[PDB]
Amino acid sequence: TQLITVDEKLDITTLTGVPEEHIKTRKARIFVPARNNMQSGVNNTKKWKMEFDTRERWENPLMGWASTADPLSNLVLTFSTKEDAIAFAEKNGWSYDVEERKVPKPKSKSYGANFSWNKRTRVSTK
Amino acid sequence: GVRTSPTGEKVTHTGQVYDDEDYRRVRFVGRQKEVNENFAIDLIAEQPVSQVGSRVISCDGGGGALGHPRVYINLDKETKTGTCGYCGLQFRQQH
Amino acid sequence: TRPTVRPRNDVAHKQLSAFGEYVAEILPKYVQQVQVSCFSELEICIHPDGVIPVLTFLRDHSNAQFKSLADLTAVDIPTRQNRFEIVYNLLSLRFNSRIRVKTYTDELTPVESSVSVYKAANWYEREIWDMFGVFFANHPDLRRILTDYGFEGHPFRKDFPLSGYVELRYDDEVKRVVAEPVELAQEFRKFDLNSPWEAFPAYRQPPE
Amino acid sequence: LGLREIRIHLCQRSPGSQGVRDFIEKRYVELKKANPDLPILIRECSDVQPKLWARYAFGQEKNVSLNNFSADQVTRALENVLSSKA
Amino acid sequence: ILPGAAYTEKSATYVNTEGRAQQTKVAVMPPGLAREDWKIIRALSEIAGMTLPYDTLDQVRNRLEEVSPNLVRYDDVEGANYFQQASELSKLVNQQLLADPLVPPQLTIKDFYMTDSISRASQTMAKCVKAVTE
Amino acid sequence: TSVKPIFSRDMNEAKRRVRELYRAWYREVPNTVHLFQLDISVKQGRDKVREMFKKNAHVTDPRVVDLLVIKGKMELEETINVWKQRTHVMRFFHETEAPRPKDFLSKFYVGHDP
Amino acid sequence: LHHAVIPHGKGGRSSVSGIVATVFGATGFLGRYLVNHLGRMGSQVIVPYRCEPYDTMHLRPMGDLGQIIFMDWNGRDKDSIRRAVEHSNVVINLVGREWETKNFDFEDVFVKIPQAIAQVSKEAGVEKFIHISHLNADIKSSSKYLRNKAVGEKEVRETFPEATIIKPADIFGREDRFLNYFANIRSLGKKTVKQPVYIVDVTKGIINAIKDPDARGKTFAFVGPNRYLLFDLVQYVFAVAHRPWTTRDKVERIHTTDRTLPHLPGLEDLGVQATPLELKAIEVLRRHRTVQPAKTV
Ligand SMILES: NC(=O)C1=CN([C@@H]2O[C@H](COP(=O)(O)OP(=O)(O)OC[C@H]3O[C@@H](n4cnc5c(N)ncnc54)[C@H](OP(=O)(O)O)[C@@H]3O)[C@@H](O)[C@H]2O)C=CC1
Ligand SMILES: [Zn+2]
Repeated sequence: TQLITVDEKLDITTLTGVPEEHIKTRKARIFVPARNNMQSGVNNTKKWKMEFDTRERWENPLMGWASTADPLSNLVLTFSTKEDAIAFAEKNGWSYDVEERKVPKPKSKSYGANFSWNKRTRVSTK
Repeated sequence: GVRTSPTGEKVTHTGQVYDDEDYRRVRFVGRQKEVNENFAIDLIAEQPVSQVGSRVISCDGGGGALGHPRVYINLDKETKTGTCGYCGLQFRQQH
Repeated sequence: TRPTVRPRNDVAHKQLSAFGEYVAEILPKYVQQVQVSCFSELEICIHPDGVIPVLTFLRDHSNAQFKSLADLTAVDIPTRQNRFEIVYNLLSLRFNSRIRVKTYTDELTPVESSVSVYKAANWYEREIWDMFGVFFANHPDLRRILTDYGFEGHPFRKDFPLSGYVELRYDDEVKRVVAEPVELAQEFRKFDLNSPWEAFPAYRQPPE
Repeated sequence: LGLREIRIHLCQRSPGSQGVRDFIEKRYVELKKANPDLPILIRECSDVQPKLWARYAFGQEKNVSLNNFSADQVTRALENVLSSKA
Repeated sequence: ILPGAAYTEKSATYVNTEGRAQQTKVAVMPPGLAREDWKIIRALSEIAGMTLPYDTLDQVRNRLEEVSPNLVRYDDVEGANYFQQASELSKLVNQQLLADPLVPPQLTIKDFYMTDSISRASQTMAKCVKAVTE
Repeated sequence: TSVKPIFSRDMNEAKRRVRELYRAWYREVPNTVHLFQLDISVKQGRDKVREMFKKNAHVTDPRVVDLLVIKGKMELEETINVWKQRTHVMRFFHETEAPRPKDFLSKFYVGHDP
Repeated sequence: LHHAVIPHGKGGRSSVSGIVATVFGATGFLGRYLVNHLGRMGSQVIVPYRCEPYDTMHLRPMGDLGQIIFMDWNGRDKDSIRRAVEHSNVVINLVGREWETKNFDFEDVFVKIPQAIAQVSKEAGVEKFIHISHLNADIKSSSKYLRNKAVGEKEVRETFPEATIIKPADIFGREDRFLNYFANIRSLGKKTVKQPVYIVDVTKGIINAIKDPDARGKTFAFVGPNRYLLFDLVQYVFAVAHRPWTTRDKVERIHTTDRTLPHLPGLEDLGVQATPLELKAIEVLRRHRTVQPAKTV
């Protein structure tokens, strides 16, 4: 035979060494990050990302530095598809919410539309 | 141009001073608050405005490759001087 | 493209492509891919049931003689369902060459220990237990090698945080070094550095 | 002490909400003319089952699933809700 | 005074003018002793002895789905039918139209910048008003 | 759904290995309290062993509990051979940590954590 | 309440507790564990020290960076006391000597110095003041220690009306002079009844008295859970320690019974459960080694 049959749900929460507070109180967010509107490049919209909810950052009394107690505050995971990220969240017991990929819908671009005869879409200058 | 709060604490060139009821003054008890008494905002005000006969001036902060990236400043406004963004030296078209 | 560009070695590329075909056709039961990088390194991606038959081949075969295990490595890639990528780096001193044998597992499937082929692997895959959590079956002494003795979790997994979950300090009440949940006086600042413009058009993946 | 609000949840396109849709297309106006000072909140959603929430006094909310009912069955359950006041 | 959280300080469902429910995310935490708003109301319910059946944000949103199931389906516009029934109900009272002209409260750019308590506390909105009033 | 096992074919062999690991820990606890000269009782350490075994009691996957048995044998091997110090054994007892707020109201009072 | 003194974090080492504490006498035995339990919350602990700075080194790993401020002080210098307490929101007093010295008697250590600390802390605007008396403090007591400590308690109560005054019975611990006294005496057995209190219970009581606003103006009696005779207590000490510097004031105080004050609250009204002697005496007396428990009353 040399193969067993496990029809249970895949769950590895007892093996990752993560404490209970950082499994059952965290909300993973699975999302394609939006394009920075400072820029027109789209290479950061290509993959799915899993992050977690932000916890408290407070002031260091000595220096004013951002003190944290969240170990998962810098954890950002990269996934190729939505379903891989959903499978990785379900495998680790992270309750998650998913935002759908927002691609821009295709535009209708006409350079001659800038110089029309009767339409409002003339440019007043160029 | 360092000044002093009513608590006696020196105010830095940022403007930072603790409140009177702030406990974090206890770190200076028996010790000193190290401030720098050369305020750059006052020291660049001491520099005179350079009268040049050109319309566009170039500043690199002096020293060539020991100053800042070389920038070009327009002097077409006559109300405002032409201030360098790196070193704060301000210029004026003489005409 | 002379002064600043790395020179391409076409002779070694042809020889490694030929030997990759050789290994792929001698062992078709386990060889899944064979590829050669543009800087001429041969990778033999195999099935994890053939860790021992492939590695014993390359170590013992007279046209291979990969007598040295240089390095043994896992790579956590969480977007794959078999997230761990076990990487063998082999050195043939006879033919003055190197090969890479790559395979895969998830957290729960064991990989067969290659101490029967390279005793050098005795610590390396043990480190793969410590850092990644990959279990190796029929290992002589499989335990942790680098982490602290009460350490929970496998650190080089990419869902494991950079700082851990615990930190130590001496406590004079209990007269003991103790572990507590980690609090950082300054948080590690995360830098999003990736440019939104495509850097390498040769590596472009096709869209959906 | 009394009924305070009624909440009717339903779908736009599901067949199980159809009679519930048949209740509101035909029989809501003379319901609302009968109970002017009663909020009867109709909430349509995408793929929900039909449902009838009745909040009574002091936060008590009873619930009646209206799945696969006709308009007359929704009428009888709603007039039981109105005559109940429990 | 019960100091609460702002929109950058909580994950929170807001529904726009077209019916689309949308959730914010916690960017920073509330300053000082201020807490999230339903946390304050739930703690007040527990102090008063009339404790509410929710403890986490997901249980609040299960309650919120119980009250209307479209407040948890985010970035979705749920269509609303029954214009004819509301038209029939609106004919009951013959309310009279006043003779006063329809004047919106925001006529120029002067009236735009300060509307709510965040904008009135904003020094940038103050400079915008001071810039447009001269 | 046909996967390669670790040691156990189903859950019965898995529970057998869990049970033998529990026997080994239960026998080992008085030796651990003696030679690490721990300031807990033997009953307190055995209650901690029962707690660490009941924490993972919700698992129905044979491979996952095989790895739990393997890691428990590793912890036992680090305990019997004196590889842990007293500190590593007493890290199971979170003794310097203040007790966490459990109900809603105390968690409301201390901060923002749910 | 000022913005820097609002609590933040999860109560760990880098957290903020909002406790700006001036612990007089932190270089001793109670101050050791008190500065430990304060600094592990993330409290600004001011340590005024009289001794060599070397003898303060153990206080330094007890908190985050800048959360322990060491400074000099004198018991007869009110300016140094004001220099230490003018930023604190709580002042704890722990100054004590079992023996009187050439420059300080019991009247100096228990009457003059606590009244000076409490008067300066009143006229500096310190919110909370904690005084540590002894359980057997009496004006008509046989020992000079307890007489002057009753006098100093009365003065602290009349110059800081909201002073949380705490009565420990006989504090045992690692660096104590109670079980380590009995294990190194190799005085006798009488009709003296004691209920010794554990030091971590005392420290939790002091910090819960800081955290409880209702503990202002109160008077607590930190007692152990089990009352023992003196003789079988000493026999239990010599039974655990595997055995077959003094003055007559200590002889009078060891043969002074721990009184019962039911009108005063104890450890339980601050939320602290008292740890019994038999769970900690092995931990205390393991150092003295080269067991049937004691009889309670
Ligand atoms: N078993 C116990 O410990 C019990 C103690 N108490 C009371 O609790 C208090 C603290 O106890 P404990 O820690 O055990 O005693 P310690 O003698 O161990 O500590 C006393 C502290 O006060 C300082 N101190 C002593 N004399 C002077 C002085 N003249 N001027 C300035 N500082 C001085 C010491 O500093 P330095 O090292 O510089 O001398 C030390 O830090 C005392 O008032 C004691 O009476 C009450 C019940 C039981
Ligand atoms: Zn310049």
